[PDB]
Amino acid sequence: VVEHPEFLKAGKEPGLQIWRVEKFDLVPVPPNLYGDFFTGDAYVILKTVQLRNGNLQYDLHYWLGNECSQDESGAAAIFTVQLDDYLNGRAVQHREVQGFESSTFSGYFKSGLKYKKGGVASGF
Amino acid sequence: VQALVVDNGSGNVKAGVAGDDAPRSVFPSIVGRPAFVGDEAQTKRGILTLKYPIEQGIVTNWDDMEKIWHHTFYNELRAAPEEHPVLLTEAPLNPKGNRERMTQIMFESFNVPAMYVAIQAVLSLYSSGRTTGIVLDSGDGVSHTVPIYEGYALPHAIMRLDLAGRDLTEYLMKILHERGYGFSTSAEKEIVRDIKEKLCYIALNFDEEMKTSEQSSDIEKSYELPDGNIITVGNERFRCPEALFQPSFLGKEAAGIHTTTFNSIKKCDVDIRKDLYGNIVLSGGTTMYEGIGERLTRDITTLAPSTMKIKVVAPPERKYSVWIGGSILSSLSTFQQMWITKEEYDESGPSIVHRK
Ligand SMILES: Nc1ncnc2c1ncn2[C@@H]1O[C@H](COP(=O)(O)OP(=O)(O)OP(=O)(O)O)[C@@H](O)[C@H]1O
Ligand SMILES: [Ca+2]
Ligand SMILES: [Ca+2]
Ligand SMILES: [K+]
Ligand SMILES: [Mg+2]
Repeated sequence: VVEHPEFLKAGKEPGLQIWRVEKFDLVPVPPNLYGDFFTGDAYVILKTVQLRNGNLQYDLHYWLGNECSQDESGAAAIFTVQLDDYLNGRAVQHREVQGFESSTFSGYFKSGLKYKKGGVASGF
Repeated sequence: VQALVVDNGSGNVKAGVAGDDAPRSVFPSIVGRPAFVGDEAQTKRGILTLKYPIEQGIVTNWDDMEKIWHHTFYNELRAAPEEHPVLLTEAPLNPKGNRERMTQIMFESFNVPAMYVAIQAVLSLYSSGRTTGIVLDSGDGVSHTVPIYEGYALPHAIMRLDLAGRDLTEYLMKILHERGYGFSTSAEKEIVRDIKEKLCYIALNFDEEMKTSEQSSDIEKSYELPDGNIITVGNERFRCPEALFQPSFLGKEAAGIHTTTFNSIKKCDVDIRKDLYGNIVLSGGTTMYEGIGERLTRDITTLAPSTMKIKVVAPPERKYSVWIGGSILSSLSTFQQMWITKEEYDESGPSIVHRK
C-alpha cells in the first residue's frame, strides 16, 4: 500500500476534491478556484457520492491541459492509479482532455468549466 | 536524491537520471572480445568477436550483462551506484528467476541502496498520459502487444511476435542484393540500418503502391554512403517494413502486427474492449516508420467490429517512451515507498522483488 498526506484526506466523505500536479507532487487546489483550470497544467479530481445503503461511490478523473508538459500528464495518470489502489480499487478512472470533457465531468461545476492561460513550470 | 533509470534493450541501452526528459546515454548492447563494451566494440569489429547479452528482451549471458551495467554506471553516467536508487526495465512476461538474478546482482555486486523493476510497456503507456490502452512495443529484438486496464497489464492477453527491427535490417540487405548492390558484412549491416531509418516508409495500400511505384520514377531516392558513393532505392522503401504486416516475406508463420493486436484485444472482457481499441499506443524504434499509424488504423478497422472506434496513437518521441516513463515514475513523491531497500533484501533475499 502506497500513501501520501493527501491520500489520507481522500474519499472520507461525500464531495469533490481537486489536486494539481506540481513538479512530481500532488498539491490541493484552493477551494474557491475549483472549476478554473490552467491550460498548461494537469489535475486529478475525485468525486465522492453516498449511496442509499450508506456506502460511498468513487469517480476519478485526470484532466490534461492542451499545453501541459509530458511530465505533468504522465504524473497525473500514475497518481490516479495510486489513489485508486489506496481506495482498494473501488474507483472508476476517467481521462479528460481540455475541451472534450465528458458530460458528467462538466456537470460537476454549475458555473461551467473555465480555462486560464499559464500554469506551473514543468518538472523536467 | 536522484534515481538512475536504465532501460535494458536488445539493441541499445538507454540510461540517464530521473527528472530529465530524455536519456543522456544511448549505446549498443554489445560486448566484444579479441573486453570492450558498446561503441568501443563496434568501431573495433576486426579483432573482436561480438556477443549480444540480451536476446529478444531477455538476459541470456549474465557475465556480459554485468559488464554492460558497469559500463553504464562508470563510463557513461560517472555515477556511484552505491549512492543512487536504480530503476530497471524488463520485458513483458520476463522469467521470474531472471528478475531475482537481476536483483541479486544489483545489491551484491553494485551495492545499490534501493531498486525497482518496472515493465517496459506499462512505462510507455504512462508516458502517453494514459492508464488504459494497448501498447504495441517493437524494438530491435522483440515485439509485444500488451493490454493495460486502469494501470495494470493483463497477462492472459499479452501476445509476442518474433519479428522486430533486426529482422527488418537483414531483409532490406537481402533485397538490396537482388537490386545489384553488395552489402554483406557486419559493418555494412550498420549502413543498411541507416538506409532503413532514413528512406523506408509504410504504404497505406501495398498492392496499389506496387503499381504506383512502377508507373513513374518519383519513388526513387538517393543515399550517400560514407565512402562518398551514391545509390538509388525504389520500391524497397516500402517492401522492407511490409514484413511487419506480412511476416511470410521473411519465411515466418506468425501473424502480422494488425492481426496480433486484434487477437490481444479479443482476449479481454468485452466491456473494456472499447477503451482498448481507442487507445492503441505505439512504442519503440521499429514503430517510427512514416505512415505506420494510417496503415495500422486501416487494417485493424477492417478486422474489428464496426461498433468500435479505432484510434492509433503515435507519440513523436516514442523511440524513448519507455525510458521517459521510468524517469517520471521514479521522480514522484510516492516513489520512496515503492522501491526495494537494501535492508529488505538482507532479510528476505532476492525473492522480495516480486511482492514489490
Ligand atoms: N526512424 C526509424 N525508422 C525505423 N526503424 C527505426 C528508426 N529508428 C530506429 N529504428 C530501429 O528501431 C530499433 C531500435 O529500437 P529500440 O531502441 O526500441 O530497440 P530495443 O528497445 O533496443 O530492443 P527491445 O526493446 O526489443 O529489446 C533498431 O532496429 C533500429 O534500427
Ligand atoms: Ca505546467
Ligand atoms: Ca478501479
Ligand atoms: K520491444
Ligand atoms: Mg525496448
